[PDB]
Amino acid sequence: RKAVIKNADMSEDMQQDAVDCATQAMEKYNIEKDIAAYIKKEFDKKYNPTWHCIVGRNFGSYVTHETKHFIYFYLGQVAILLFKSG
Amino acid sequence: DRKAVIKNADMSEDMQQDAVDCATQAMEKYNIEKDIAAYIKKEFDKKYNPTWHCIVGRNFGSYVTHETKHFIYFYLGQVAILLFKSG
Amino acid sequence: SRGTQTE
Amino acid sequence: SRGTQTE
Repeated sequence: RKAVIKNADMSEDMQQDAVDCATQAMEKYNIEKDIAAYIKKEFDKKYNPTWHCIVGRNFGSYVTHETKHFIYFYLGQVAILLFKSG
Repeated sequence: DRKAVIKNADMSEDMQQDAVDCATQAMEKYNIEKDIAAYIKKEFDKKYNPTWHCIVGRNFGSYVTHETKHFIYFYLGQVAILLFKSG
Repeated sequence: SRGTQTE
Repeated sequence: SRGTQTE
């Protein structure tokens, strides 16, 4: 649903790919873990390991990311955190 | 309500206990999930070397890659805590 | 690699 | 290092 990017340290093209990938994930799956897994696996394949993904309606995070590899965004009321470390 | 329930772990028993104790202190001090997470992450970086990552919440799924023996996922009361090392 | 899901 | 919080 409606994509709203909240934080990003990431190239414009990679941001758009994150959104596109999450949108495809949400089309395919209902379960948050499975949405997260799709996005993580696609990002590892396209942009090299190691990515981590959190998908949910209620959470806080504190993480450390590699430069230019962090995004936090909503699709509707579901928040998606996607970042590289490792 | 801060009763601890370990859901999944790849971690030594003593480090699991430390994670629970750390989260318990965090929740005594901080009201907001992000700040709870930050306390726990920072304490684990200090004690067990970087780089840790922490998620605290009531509704989320994850898919992550961790270093061997440095993953825990647990509840304190009704709040889920994911804590892991990568990097 | 592994995943979690809240109840 | 940085944090996020759902609203």
